[PDB]
Amino acid sequence: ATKAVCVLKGDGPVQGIINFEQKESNGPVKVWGSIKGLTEGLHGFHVHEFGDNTAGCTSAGPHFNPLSRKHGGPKDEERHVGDLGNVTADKDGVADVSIEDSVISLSGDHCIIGRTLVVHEKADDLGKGGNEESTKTGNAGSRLACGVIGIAQ
Amino acid sequence: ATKAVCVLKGDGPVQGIINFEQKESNGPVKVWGSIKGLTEGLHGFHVHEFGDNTAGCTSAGPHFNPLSRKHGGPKDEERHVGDLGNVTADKDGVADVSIEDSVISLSGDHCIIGRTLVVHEKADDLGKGGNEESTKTGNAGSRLACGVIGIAQ
Ligand SMILES: [Cu+2]
Ligand SMILES: [Cu+2]
Ligand code: NA
Ligand code: NA
Ligand SMILES: [Zn+2]
Ligand SMILES: [Zn+2]
Repeated sequence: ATKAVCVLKGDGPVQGIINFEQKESNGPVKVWGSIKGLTEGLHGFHVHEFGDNTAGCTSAGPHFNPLSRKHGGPKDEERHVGDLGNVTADKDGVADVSIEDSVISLSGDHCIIGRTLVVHEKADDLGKGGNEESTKTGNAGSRLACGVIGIAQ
Repeated sequence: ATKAVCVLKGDGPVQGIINFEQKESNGPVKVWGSIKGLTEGLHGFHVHEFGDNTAGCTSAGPHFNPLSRKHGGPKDEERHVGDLGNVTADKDGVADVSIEDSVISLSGDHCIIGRTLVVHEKADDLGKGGNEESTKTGNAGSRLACGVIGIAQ
């Protein structure tokens, strides 16, 4: 399989390690790991365009969107490539992440390697919020932690 | 063109921002930026195989070496793809990095996106140190700071 990894860090207590695996060319990508330091409940979770952390997570730019689509949820046909929905933190502030996605890839034009994974302050409304930002950012708010997605062994 | 960036961090603080630019896929990569917190003199400087910072810079693995060649300096034919030689810190501990390299790339199979840039404790002996480690690591010693190479705007 092709593999990737990301260490999430930010200005506050949110930190984690997320793994990626793609067993087959153009096959599903498994995304799994843990993030701690979160408020209980849903937090938006996306791949952003740039693997630039020079001024922290803001430097990563907008969601990764090579097809020029509107923001959506991962189950939607209308979504950005980087739209991975929400992760859910428990009462202790820990999110056990376990996602399978076939829109992201670890090779080719939808490759996420060298881009930034971000976990947000608020839940992502998946493009269903009824204001104009919903179909751009999902109203997920501030960026709590992020890291560049790297090739793994 | 075509751009990448890397934020180097380690204890000291040893820290820096390194930029990469490649005008065309058949052209060289310019590598430039600044690193502070270093001891005066030469420090080894390489791209390592994995963009994995899970346990700090050790997790990046060996030098990026897809052709399975011996370690060398950047001018040599027999070198690892990731072998960028040394950077030089002044009396204030600052290295102004300015490299052009024709063996690394920002696309294709020598692509360094998603890999780790590392600056070392010791100078790299460029494979001419006369012990067996010389033609593996250049005897550059510990890893002072590193970061994953990300796609830049
Ligand atoms: Cu996001
Ligand atoms: Cu090195
Ligand atoms: Na969802
Ligand atoms: Na040299
Ligand atoms: Zn989006
Ligand atoms: Zn080497």
